[PDB]
Amino acid sequence: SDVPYYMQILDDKGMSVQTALTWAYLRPYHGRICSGCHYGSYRGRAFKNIHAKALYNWWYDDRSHYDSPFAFRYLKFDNDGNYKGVKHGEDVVGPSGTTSQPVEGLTLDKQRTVDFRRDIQPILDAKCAMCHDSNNPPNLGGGLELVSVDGIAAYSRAYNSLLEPQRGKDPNIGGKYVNPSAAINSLLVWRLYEAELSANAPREKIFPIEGRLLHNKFLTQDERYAIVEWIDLGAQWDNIPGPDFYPGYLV
Amino acid sequence: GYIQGTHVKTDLPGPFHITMSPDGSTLFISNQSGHSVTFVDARTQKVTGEVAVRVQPEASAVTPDGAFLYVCNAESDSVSVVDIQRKQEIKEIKVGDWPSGIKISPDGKTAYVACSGCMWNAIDVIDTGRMEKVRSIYTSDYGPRMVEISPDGKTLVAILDTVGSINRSVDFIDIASGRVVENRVIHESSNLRDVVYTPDGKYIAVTHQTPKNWLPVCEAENGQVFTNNVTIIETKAGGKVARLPLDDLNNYDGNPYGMAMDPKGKYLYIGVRGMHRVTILDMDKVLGLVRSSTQEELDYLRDDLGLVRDYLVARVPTGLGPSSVCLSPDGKFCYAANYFSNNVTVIRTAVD
Ligand code: HEC
Ligand code: HEC
Ligand SMILES: [Ca+2]
Ligand SMILES: [Ca+2]
Ligand SMILES: [Cl-]
Ligand SMILES: [Mg+2]
Repeated sequence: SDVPYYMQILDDKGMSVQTALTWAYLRPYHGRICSGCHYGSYRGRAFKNIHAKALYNWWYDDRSHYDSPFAFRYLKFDNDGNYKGVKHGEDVVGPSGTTSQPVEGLTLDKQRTVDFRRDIQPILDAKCAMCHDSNNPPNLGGGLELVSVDGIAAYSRAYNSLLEPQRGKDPNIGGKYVNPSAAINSLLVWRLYEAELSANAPREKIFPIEGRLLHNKFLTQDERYAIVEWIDLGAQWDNIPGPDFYPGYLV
Repeated sequence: GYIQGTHVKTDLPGPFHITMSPDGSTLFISNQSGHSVTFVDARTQKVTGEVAVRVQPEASAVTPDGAFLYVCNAESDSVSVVDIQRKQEIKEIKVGDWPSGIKISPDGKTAYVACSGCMWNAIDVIDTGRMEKVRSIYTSDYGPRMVEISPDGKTLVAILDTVGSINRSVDFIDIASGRVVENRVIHESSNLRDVVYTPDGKYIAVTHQTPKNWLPVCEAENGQVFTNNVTIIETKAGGKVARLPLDDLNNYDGNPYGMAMDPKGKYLYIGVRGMHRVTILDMDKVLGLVRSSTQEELDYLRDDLGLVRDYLVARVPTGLGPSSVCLSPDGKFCYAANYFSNNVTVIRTAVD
């Protein structure tokens, strides 16, 4: 509470179908209800009468403030890569008995994010850069070495490649390989899962009929979903606030 | 001297071509109206002599050691051999019609001469030891303008500029074999003035124009009649042929002619004869565009009149009629030969 946040509804592969773009905040001990996902219950429409299963998971105990579960750190998937469930992290916790559920995700120090330099780039170096060089776009090689563009060196070759715009496409939607805050709309993810994930096609020619190579088995589930999370988060580069030890802009 | 195709005399040299010694100390200018070749010292930028050759030289090539200069005399239908140190022509070898260009093999043992006569298809080979014309390699069509030899020296490309043809092509020759392996057509092209190789030998650049012949002649806007283009061809088997624009919407490069390739393949230099300027392009952005685009997308991008600004480094003011350009071996200087102004423009490149 007392921190800015928003939400994303997810499908059975763990990808965001719709993102709520705004900043929501809860006061301490407060709780907030909404009929739907931008349904208009908080804008122009009356609350729809709905008998929900979640209502009984909220507060059922008189010795507690709230009996609702805290946000889980990780996910569990099956062998198919489909959603199995939710998974507890290391941050679990005076404390008193004022809630039934385990206390998770209240430590700001330990809150997890996906950083391109720390997380994604090593995966790219290990499983990708071998077959992707200047002669085979996108160019994922070069490691974390910064690339100067118009007199400014910020990011690496792989980041510059993956975030590249596409002709005839609104960059607010996405680029060639990446759609920020939609992984399901991203060509990169389309190829990593080797399937058509959404009803919005990134381009006209997606899967080559000649010389095609299946990319779905190159990564484990953790790596691939790390990329998914990275894209859904807005596909940043430096996700650690303030100057850090990881490669970046310096003068 | 005489103005080309005329009996009218002029005192002006009229430089048609330029090249440089592999050690970069000397420039050799072929004077079309002067019937001679001007020697210039690179460091002092001073004329160190003028060597008389046969009628109307349009081209010259230097031996790897730099002891000899092979000049193409177009009207004389011949090739002069010049001693560089003696500043004297020691022989005249006779070739097919209008040699428009000549180049020496990497080993320096062979010279290749493109015979550009409109009804002539030939590339004449010349042994440097015999100083004589061995045989002729017949191209796929008429009018080879210029040749170029690959860095590995096992392949020879020839631009065929063929009169009365909308589709003008490029021939690939196997030097050891001495025959045509493949012919690649540049669709809707005319006036191919040059061909160059990339240092890695994976691409060739060809300057030309795109006419719209099947359309009424009505306006000058949006390149309704002529557009000016540079084409990058991938030397691999089944490689892409990418026709790319040289023009802005309201600014066009008239009649692109001469080309100079950066030694490391960083930049491309294009003499623009009609617009009297040197167009410098970024070759990694160009080749980057070629690698990342399909054939369809490139074919659509040929008519994009805003596309140049992506890969365009500069357009540099020159004298009148810069028909030819050349580079120093370090690539820090570009020289452009100006016919009407009778001079050479010296340009400091982006390389540092
Ligand atoms: C060699 C075995 C490769 C490895 C390792 C990786 N990729 Fe690849 N990729 C390879 C080829 C031969 C091709 C050609 C086109 C095709 O679909 O087969 C590709 C293509 C891609 C693409 C599509 C590019 C486009 O259509 O514009 C993407 C997005 C891509 N590759 C990404 C990618 C990633 C993320 C990799 C690490 C898991 C990776 N590639 C490895 C060959 C090889
Ligand atoms: C699906 C994702 C959800 C859910 C679960 C909630 N909201 Fe709402 N929300 C959503 C969208 C797509 C948008 C607009 C995004 C955009 O315009 O780019 C919003 C917006 C808001 C706002 C801003 C004002 C407005 O647009 O009306 C507020 C405030 C807001 N949402 C509040 C809110 C509340 C109280 C919810 C109940 C838990 C809630 N959101 C859930 C989509 C989604
Ligand atoms: Ca930081
Ligand atoms: Ca003749
Ligand atoms: Cl709602
Ligand atoms: Mg008009």
